[PDB]
Amino acid sequence: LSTAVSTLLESGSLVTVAEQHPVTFVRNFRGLAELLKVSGKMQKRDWKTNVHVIVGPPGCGKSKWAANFADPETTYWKPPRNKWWDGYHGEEVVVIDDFYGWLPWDDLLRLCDRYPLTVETKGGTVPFLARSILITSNQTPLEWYSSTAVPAVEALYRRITSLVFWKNATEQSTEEGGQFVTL
Amino acid sequence: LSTAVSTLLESGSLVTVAEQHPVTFVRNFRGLAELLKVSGKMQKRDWKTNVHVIVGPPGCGKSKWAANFADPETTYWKPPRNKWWDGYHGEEVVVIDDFYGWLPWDDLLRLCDRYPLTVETKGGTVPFLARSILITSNQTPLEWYSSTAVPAVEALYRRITSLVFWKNATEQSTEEGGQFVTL
Amino acid sequence: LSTAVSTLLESGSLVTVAEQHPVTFVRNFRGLAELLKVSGKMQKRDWKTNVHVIVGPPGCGKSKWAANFADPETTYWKPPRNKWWDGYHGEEVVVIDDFYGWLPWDDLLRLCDRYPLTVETKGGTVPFLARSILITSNQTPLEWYSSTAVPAVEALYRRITSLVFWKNATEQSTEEGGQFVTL
Amino acid sequence: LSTAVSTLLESGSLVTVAEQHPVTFVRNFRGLAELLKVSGKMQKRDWKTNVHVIVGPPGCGKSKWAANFADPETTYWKPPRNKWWDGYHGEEVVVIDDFYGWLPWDDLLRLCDRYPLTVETKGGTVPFLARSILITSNQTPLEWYSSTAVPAVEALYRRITSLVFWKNATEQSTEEGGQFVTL
Amino acid sequence: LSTAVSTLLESGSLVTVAEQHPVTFVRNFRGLAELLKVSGKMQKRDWKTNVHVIVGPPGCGKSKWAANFADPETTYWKPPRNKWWDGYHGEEVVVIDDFYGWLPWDDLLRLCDRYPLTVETKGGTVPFLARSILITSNQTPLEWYSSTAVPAVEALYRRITSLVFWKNATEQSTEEGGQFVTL
Amino acid sequence: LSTAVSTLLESGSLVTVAEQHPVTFVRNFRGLAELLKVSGKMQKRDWKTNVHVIVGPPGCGKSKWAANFADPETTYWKPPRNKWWDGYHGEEVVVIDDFYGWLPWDDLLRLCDRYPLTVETKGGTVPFLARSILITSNQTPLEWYSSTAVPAVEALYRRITSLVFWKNATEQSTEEGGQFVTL
DNA sequence: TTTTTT
Ligand SMILES: Nc1ncnc2c1ncn2[C@@H]1O[C@H](COP(=O)(O)OP(=O)(O)O)[C@@H](O)[C@H]1O
Ligand SMILES: Nc1ncnc2c1ncn2[C@@H]1O[C@H](COP(=O)(O)OP(=O)(O)O)[C@@H](O)[C@H]1O
Ligand SMILES: Nc1ncnc2c1ncn2[C@@H]1O[C@H](COP(=O)(O)OP(=O)(O)O)[C@@H](O)[C@H]1O
Ligand SMILES: Nc1ncnc2c1ncn2[C@@H]1O[C@H](COP(=O)(O)OP(=O)(O)O)[C@@H](O)[C@H]1O
Ligand SMILES: [Mg+2]
Ligand SMILES: [Mg+2]
Ligand SMILES: [Mg+2]
Ligand SMILES: [Mg+2]
Repeated sequence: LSTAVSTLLESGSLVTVAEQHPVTFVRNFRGLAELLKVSGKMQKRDWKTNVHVIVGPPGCGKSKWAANFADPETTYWKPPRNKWWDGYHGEEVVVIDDFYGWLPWDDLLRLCDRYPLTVETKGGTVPFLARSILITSNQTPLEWYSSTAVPAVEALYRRITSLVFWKNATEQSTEEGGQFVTL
Repeated sequence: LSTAVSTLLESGSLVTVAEQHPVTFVRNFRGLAELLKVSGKMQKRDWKTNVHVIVGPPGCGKSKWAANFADPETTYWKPPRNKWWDGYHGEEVVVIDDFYGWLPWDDLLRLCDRYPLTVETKGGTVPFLARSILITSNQTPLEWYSSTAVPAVEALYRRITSLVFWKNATEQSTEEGGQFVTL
Repeated sequence: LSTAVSTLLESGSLVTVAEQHPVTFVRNFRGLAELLKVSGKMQKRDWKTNVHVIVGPPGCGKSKWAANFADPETTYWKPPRNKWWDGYHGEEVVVIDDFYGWLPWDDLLRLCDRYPLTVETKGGTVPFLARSILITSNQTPLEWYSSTAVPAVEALYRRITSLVFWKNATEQSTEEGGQFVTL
Repeated sequence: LSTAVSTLLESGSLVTVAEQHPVTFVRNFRGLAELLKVSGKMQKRDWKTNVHVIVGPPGCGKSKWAANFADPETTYWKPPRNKWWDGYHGEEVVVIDDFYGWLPWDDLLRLCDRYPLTVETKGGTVPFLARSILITSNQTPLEWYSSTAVPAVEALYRRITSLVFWKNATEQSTEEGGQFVTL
Repeated sequence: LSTAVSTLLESGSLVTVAEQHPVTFVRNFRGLAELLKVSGKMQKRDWKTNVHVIVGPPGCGKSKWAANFADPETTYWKPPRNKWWDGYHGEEVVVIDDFYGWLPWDDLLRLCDRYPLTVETKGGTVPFLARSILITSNQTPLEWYSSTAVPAVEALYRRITSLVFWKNATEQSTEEGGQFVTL
Repeated sequence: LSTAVSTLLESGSLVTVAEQHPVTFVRNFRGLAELLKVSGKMQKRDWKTNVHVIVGPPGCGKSKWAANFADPETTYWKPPRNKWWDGYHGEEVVVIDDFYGWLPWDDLLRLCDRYPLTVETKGGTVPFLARSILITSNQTPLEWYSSTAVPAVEALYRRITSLVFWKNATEQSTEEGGQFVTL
């Protein structure tokens, strides 16, 4: 356990302690996470996270493309209508699926901002090291959060990387331009 | 417990650990489960979950067909009226009984899909992997939800794999999908 | 403990362990309940919970008969009006007392079915295993729930086993479902 | 520990253990609680709880009589306008202070009844074991509740054991039977 | 921790246990809370609370004399317009600031009585043991509540131990208390 | 160990405890947190909070000026149009944006006073320690309320420190404050 | 954490 802290407080936690020291992590699993969170070494983030937004009527393979995006080993699916990010003890595809506006708008913005973040799970907090958020929906992206219920709708628009609509029941087409309020 | 951790590392199932070495699994059960979560060898889902829907007036014998279907030992009779799936911890009949829509719409769509999902318990989250869901009702699925308060109701009918009915005081005659609505 | 776990895995009931060696159940009590949940030997229900309904104006001795139906060591008196089956860790008799309709309709339909059920306790889940639900009321089962606001009022009546009624200020006489809407 | 388990399982609730071997109750406290709840010997109430109402205009030394009815070690003064019984853990005499009608009717009946009951606390449940409910009030029991919203007001008066009143005299005089409805 | 228990059962305050024993409170911090809560001996109010109503038009240092009452540290400041006494943790001075009547009339009649009470906090209840309730206001105690809405009605104007007005922009003159209804 | 408490009682911060002695912070972390939360008095406030009102015609670069008052990383941007200061931890710029009269009058008068206050989130309370409140509005502070509904009625302007205005497309001019009702 | 709380 003396060596356990030494390995823990280098980088890349807790995945590498659990890989390297399996026995000592069966015990103290709450405490290693608390020590790491207390110190300023939770592997923070400085990269603008990519946001891909998909729109199309159901049955048009919205989520199929999200599944076929990166390796399934390194993919997380946000369970909807639930503000708990349990299961994020790996990382870095995050596919919030089948959206209808069920997240607090400010937090949704915070996930799409550039600053570091720490989401909360059942039994502590976990750093949010995302690189591509595939926000998959079925409706127009504007309607998710009403303009009266939001201080500024354009703030959400600013951090979108790319957007995809659906064509006349044949093709997935990429939306390019200012058909709606652009960024 | 080093043997127990190694025999968890490759098998990746707490059920096996509890079968082999109960004593260690009794003393440190949060630790083993969290180690399994962090090491990434969890059990995601990549298969379509069949949704057999039974409809009939009460007393006709809907639920006895669910209670005899797969095995008395591998069916999880879902606790009703609430979003808690406690005690589930693996496997693969999930029988939501006596349903009339008392589950959130988006979550009911998400239970009946091919892509992964973590489901919520009193203490944390247990991954969802169901090879077949049996839904028992008194109304037809056309009126489980408000057809106006739901954006696109075709996205539920598209997931049901078989809609079994009750005919005029004779038997449970399986209906054929795609006739009255999609299936 | 090494023997206590052995008893637990094959008795299938934490009550047994709690009575044999309490001292090794005072410690490691979460562990045993989680081994029992994982191993699958947690006890389900597959029998029919025969439901007795008692009616009569107040003070006529409804509750006394309910306390004289089984040993007080086993009768679990349901807490009123608040849908929390706390204090239940089993055994046969359940006396929901002084009933007037303070339970959701589907829960009253589903307690009395023959198939497994899990009830909520205050921060957990308890499996339901009763063999007799003595409902005690001042009103006939008609006046528990309004007919219009109920999918089918005949569903509850099918599950009532016996109906004892107080008449003519002498003594309560068992009914046979003739005058009442029969079962 | 087996001494603590002796004093617990043989007879009583956690209070007796707390009074006998505190150093064995600062440790193992959650597990003694679960052993008690699973053993089944958690003290029910099988007796009749006397109900002494006190009526008098504000300032007549109403509550002085209640605080002098029994030793302050065994008086639980219920907080007002709540359904919560927090902190109770068994306190023989229960003085509902200045009670103008802020408790549900059937719940007030069940407190004054003579058969088991488990009252609710913030995040748990506690078995009711009172023996003398002193209902200090301002009006006669005929003004606590209205006959419109009540099945039958006699159903409460049947349980008021004694009834002290204040009239135009410095003494408090008991009520011999009922000039109003009989108790 | 033998000394810690004997010190806790006498002083009845966890803060004292921590200060007189840091090391053995870092471990067994939950157990000491449960031992205190179950054993009894919790410090309950058995004295009279000394109400000091401070009244005058705004800007005259109503709050200045409120915080002047020693100490600046041991003075709970009641949250405005609210029900929950959150975080109170045991003080001796309670300064309800800038009152209008927001606390229910009966709750204010009960805060100033001479008997134990249990206030509500968001997640539990905390015993209320206060020796002076500085009710800063802007009106006299006559017009805090409507003349007819109060049913008692002379039960607040009994317990007002002190009173201070503010005269014509000169100084805070202690009201003699005789002109109004007596205190 | 023992020296952890020695280094905690002379720091007042857990961060240094983790830095110098992490090995005994991986264990016992819950108890150091409770010890700090129970031995150190909650942080009150005694400092007049500056209230810089920003007013102008809509869209005049008000929000950028608001963020430019101090560091955005320690700036709140209170969720508008409700009464839940979702913690935010104490963050000592407070920018209430687009205020147009929706907080209660006395609550706003209290938020800008020299004496402690505790705003409430959902499921708890957070101490309110703000060195600056930035009320960004649309129209004059006298139109936020009418003098009929507000029986103070000029008590807010004492609390306003300064005023920032936008003249006819020149700049965000800082108000004299000497023409209108004084500051 | 869930419960409570909203
Ligand atoms: N192995 C497979 N075989 C056949 N079809 C597949 C397979 N995997 C994915 N699909 C198709 O992917 C589509 C996913 O679309 P959909 O279920 O509408 O997404 P969502 O429900 O998230 O909007 C389905 O129409 C399904 O037919
Ligand atoms: N002991 C028995 N004897 C005869 N029939 C029975 C018995 N137990 C159950 N049944 C039948 O089994 C069927 C299924 O029971 P149940 O699942 O409670 O009804 P439902 O199908 O309406 O949910 C009912 O139609 C009932 O008549
Ligand atoms: N041990 C006993 N000895 C004598 N009489 C008893 C005993 N237990 C109960 N009783 C009688 O039984 C009756 C039960 O009353 P109660 O439970 O209020 O009826 P209900 O709950 O049906 O209205 C009481 O009136 C009481 O006189
Ligand atoms: N410990 C005590 N010492 C002195 N007097 C007391 C004590 N306890 C109660 N009293 C007296 O009892 C009376 C109780 O009055 P109060 O509680 O206001 O009315 P009620 O009891 O009708 O609510 C007071 O006038 C007080 O003088
Ligand atoms: Mg979808
Ligand atoms: Mg059924
Ligand atoms: Mg009864
Ligand atoms: Mg009183």
